[PDB]
Amino acid sequence: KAPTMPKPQWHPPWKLYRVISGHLGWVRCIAVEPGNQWFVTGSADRTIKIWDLASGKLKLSLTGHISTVRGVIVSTRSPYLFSCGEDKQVKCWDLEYNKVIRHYHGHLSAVYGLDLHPTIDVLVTCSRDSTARIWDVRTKASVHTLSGHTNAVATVRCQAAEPQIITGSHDTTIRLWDLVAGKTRVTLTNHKKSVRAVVLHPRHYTFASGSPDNIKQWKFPDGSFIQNLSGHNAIINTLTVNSDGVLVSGADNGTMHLWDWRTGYNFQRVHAAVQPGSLDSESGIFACAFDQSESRLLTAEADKTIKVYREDDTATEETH
Amino acid sequence: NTQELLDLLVKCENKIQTRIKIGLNSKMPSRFPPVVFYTPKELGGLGMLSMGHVLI
Amino acid sequence: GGVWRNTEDEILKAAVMKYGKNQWSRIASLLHRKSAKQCKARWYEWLDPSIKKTEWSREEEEKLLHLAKLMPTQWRTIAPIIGRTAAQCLEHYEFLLDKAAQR
Amino acid sequence: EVVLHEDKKYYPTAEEVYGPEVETIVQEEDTQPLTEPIIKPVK
Amino acid sequence: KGEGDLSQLSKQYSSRDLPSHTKIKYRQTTQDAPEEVRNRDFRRELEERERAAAREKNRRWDDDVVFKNCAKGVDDQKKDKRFVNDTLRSEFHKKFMEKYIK
Amino acid sequence: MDFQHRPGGKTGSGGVASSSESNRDRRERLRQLALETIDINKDPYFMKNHLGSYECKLCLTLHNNEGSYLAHTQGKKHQTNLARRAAKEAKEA
Amino acid sequence: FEPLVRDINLQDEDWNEFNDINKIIIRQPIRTEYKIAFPYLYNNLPHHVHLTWYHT
Amino acid sequence: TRLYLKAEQERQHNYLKDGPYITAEEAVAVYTTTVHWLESRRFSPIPFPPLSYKHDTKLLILALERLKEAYSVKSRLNQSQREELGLIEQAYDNPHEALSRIKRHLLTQRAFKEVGIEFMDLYSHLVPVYDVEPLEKITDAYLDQYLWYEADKRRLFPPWIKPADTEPPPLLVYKWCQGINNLQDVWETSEGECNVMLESRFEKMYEKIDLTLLNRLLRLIVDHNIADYMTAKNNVVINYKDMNHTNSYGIIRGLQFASFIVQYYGLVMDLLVLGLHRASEMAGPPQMPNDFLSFQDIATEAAHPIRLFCRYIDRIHIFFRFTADEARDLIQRYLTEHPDPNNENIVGYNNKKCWPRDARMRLMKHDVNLGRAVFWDIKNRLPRSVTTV
Amino acid sequence: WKIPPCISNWKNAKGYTIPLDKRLAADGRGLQTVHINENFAKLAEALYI
RNA sequence: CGCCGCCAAGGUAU
Ligand SMILES: [Mg+2]
Repeated sequence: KAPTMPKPQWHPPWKLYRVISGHLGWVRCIAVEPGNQWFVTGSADRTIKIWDLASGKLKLSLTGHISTVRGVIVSTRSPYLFSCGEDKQVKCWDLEYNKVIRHYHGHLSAVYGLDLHPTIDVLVTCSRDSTARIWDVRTKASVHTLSGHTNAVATVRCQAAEPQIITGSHDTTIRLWDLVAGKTRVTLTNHKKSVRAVVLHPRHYTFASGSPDNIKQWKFPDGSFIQNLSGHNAIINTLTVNSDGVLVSGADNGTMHLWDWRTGYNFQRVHAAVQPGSLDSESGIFACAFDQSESRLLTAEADKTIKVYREDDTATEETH
Repeated sequence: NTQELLDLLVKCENKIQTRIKIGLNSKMPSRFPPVVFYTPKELGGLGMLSMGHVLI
Repeated sequence: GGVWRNTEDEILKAAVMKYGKNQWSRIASLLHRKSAKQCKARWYEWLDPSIKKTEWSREEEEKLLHLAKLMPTQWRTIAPIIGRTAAQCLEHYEFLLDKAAQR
Repeated sequence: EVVLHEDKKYYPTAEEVYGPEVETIVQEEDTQPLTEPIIKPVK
Repeated sequence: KGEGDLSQLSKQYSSRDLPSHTKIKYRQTTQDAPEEVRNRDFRRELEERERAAAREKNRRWDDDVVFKNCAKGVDDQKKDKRFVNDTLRSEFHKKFMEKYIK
Repeated sequence: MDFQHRPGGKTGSGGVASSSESNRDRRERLRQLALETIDINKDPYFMKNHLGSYECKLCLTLHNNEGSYLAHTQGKKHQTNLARRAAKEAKEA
Repeated sequence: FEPLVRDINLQDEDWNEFNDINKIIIRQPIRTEYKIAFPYLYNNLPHHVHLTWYHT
Repeated sequence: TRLYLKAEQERQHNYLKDGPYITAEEAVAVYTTTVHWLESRRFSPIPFPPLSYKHDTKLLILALERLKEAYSVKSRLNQSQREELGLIEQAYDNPHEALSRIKRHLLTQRAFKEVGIEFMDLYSHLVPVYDVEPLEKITDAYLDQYLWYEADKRRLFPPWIKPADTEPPPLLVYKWCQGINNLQDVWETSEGECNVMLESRFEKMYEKIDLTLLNRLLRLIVDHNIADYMTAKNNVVINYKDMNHTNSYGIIRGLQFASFIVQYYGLVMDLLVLGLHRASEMAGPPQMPNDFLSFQDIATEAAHPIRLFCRYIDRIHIFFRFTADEARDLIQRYLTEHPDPNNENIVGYNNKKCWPRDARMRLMKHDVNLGRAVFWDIKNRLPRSVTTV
Repeated sequence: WKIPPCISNWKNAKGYTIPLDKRLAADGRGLQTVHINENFAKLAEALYI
């Protein structure tokens, strides 16, 4: 009798099969190669380390940060990765020699997040004072500084199709920018509690937003409120979305929640227990990412642990 | 018999020599000789005991 | 010496009431004879308001008579256990009840 | 029987709080050292 | 039309801001270049890699002494290798506190 | 010399005085302490005279310093002998 | 010159014991000019090495 | 310092809620061995020192000069050590007043206040520094200045209780190597008779001393009125900047008489390790004592195959000799519990390149199995609750 | 969803905030949940006898 | 078979 009730697509559930816990300091971000070999992560240990995806072994670690690492990403066109954190430094970690070659600097405050353009050699970075900034690779000069916010900007994404830059900030607004002129295209005001997670899908339009109160959904041209989701009332940090229609939201109380793209239906409502050293309430999901096959999910939580989920080859998980 | 301690005494003796040299901001062998060191307090000086001139 | 007369004790009470708890040099700067450590000793010995310096009871005595037999020494170990917490009133109770059991 | 203080089993084990079906790793050691690259270019 | 101090308004030819690494190394075909990304399955390869990686681990001397035999070394064995991230109770902290101080 | 890790001081200081100015400031500080404690406790009978000594007014008693007054809250309880004055003020309880 | 990354070599006691005791037939000591001539059978573990000219 | 002091109050908290780590019979048997040792040695107990003691000032002046030696520089502290030297010079001007004040502290006072701790930054070495209030420092200084001379007068200590009053290179070669070369048939090498030394440390010997068992042990040799005083001074509230934590199980060693406690605990650990018969062979009868390693009736020397022993403060040194069948039986008794051979790439000289390889220890299988076997054989008859090796 | 005032030892801020109550600022400043173990007795009299 | 060669900010307030 409910609207859009008979038509969700049946996603098989996710289950634990290995955990990765080697850090000494809060692990913060997860990135993965497009070549399905390993995945890179940073921590408050000031030691970025990569982990093999299949075997789980530690491939190598490397240090050099003065403060914690709040973002890490690897490029697809180029054989090197980028990292950033609260030491006011964005480091360009070469992978042919495991060293820093660029050492971006110019931010007047700390650095929260970063993102790459999939086609061209530019980079976007969201910081703590009020701004997001464009870093030009091969020049390491700030082309545009995006100054329209009144608080810190939590996450940032950019793509090839217009509009380019999506910045969700701690002054409870999102805005979508123009990468050419530097002025903003559209500002988006909802979410009484501030927005901390946006993501591209990447197949078709309708990107999503993330906030503690009534998590929403948007559109690429002209802006359009498509749908709001159910009562996921925890304070959240991360969103990750798959092309076949399943989505995952990672929060601060340890509760991570699955969704679907066809309807907006909460499927599993799974909670992660603590590995022995942690206390009763320390678990908070600060990173989550799929594989490039999107057959494996893996999260980095506030218990200094990466938990890895696979599928479940059963059938009796039907939607009521 | 212990050669590694005879090396350590030569390493640390010239190191405290250099520490007294940088207090004068001189660091010179010819301007600031070891005659300044190896002289007793009764005639004046600092007064130290040589183990670097032992031909390790 | 440390005679610890009441005219300095009430001043120390007012100094603990105004300034704080782990704030000892600033309140021993106004006594002309005492340092911080002796003021700490008396305030954790006599001037704390949770100290039950009187009203000896029956249950705590029968608690300590088979607690001073578990350990013959270590009266400061059993001082948070009893709740008398002065660590010298337990010694007075012990020698007084051993004088009453001998007479 | 009394337990000693120099081991002092303060916590439930990860295997008995996560189940025997999952894997746990206590990896704090690096193979493949800093000289050995990851890309291994055409040379 | 009136940019910041970095563009035109300054002659501060500052250190750490130089044309260093003015060429970009491109990921060629023997690595995981996107031309080989747009057609590979990514799913069977990870499955066979994890299946290949899962199989990698396959008298008349002391008759007067008091304690004749304690019969236990650790009372089970000495192989635990567990992980407690509470930094006061970690075994690395236990070795730190039993080695350096005495 | 280690100019950064030495016990330092500011120029033109003058230092700190002898015992006389130190315990003068100590007695003035204890005076301010006693006045603020009677301000919190709200005692209307504490009175200072024309020579820097303390007086209990219902007591009509002298006190040479601060702790002489602020130990006089337990002995010769005339504060309960003002019950007769309260009975004169009001014939019922 | 100053040495490079290959400062400390490490071989445990039983292996270099079975390799080297006072056992080799020595007639003359192997000089350093023999190794600078060619460091391949008189010296072990080479790297960052260049190879010189012989008999113009 | 914050980390070690919070770990110390955590282990003092975990001793109470978990009970004693020592078992009941584990302590009763130690007490029985000590009373058998004291009835064998006929060591009459230390009486209480009277007020009319004969050589009474002659120890108090020693204790006061021992305290006065540590004050030569006069860039000193504001109150505590200046009133320390003030109490020392008041004891100088009136010896009898401080002499009876020690007795006033010594009969009825067993609840003592804050002492302070600092650490020495000796760069991969740290010793704590416990500075105690001087009103207790004069008392326990006169206490151990009485107790050491009183214990060695009626020979409480066997000659292996070291460092004693000769010199330590006599302890090292000229009574030790001169001890081992003068033995009967030192090397024989034709019947499998071999010499072998062990050197170990009593790890955490200081902290793992329960004060109840300690008080019940040292009231046998010392009068109980000051034995309770000694085992009541061993716990105070350890003072720091913000952490005022008390003590219950581990003794603090910044006091004067704590060295006597350490050496008596070492002696009772020796008679747990060496037993009662071999120690009676080594130290001999009370009517005719022995030297450091000199023995009587050298046929007795050939028996009980461990040859000779010394105990530095927390470090024991054993020279011991085996024949063929005894060492074979000891190795085959060790190998019943330990499978998986050739696991001996750790023992002895593998990283210590201080000697050449012909001078270093070669790792032959029989010798390294004998070494690990006698390490196990000294690893037992020494339970984990008192010390560990 | 409110907060009590701060009863800190070092504050160096707005108000040190002394009421008549809020003095110990803990449960009892020290607690062991049983305060003793009975095996002490299994030691103690076992030595005594 | 033969190291090593020293300036300044750190203090006489703004
Ligand atoms: Mg200054």
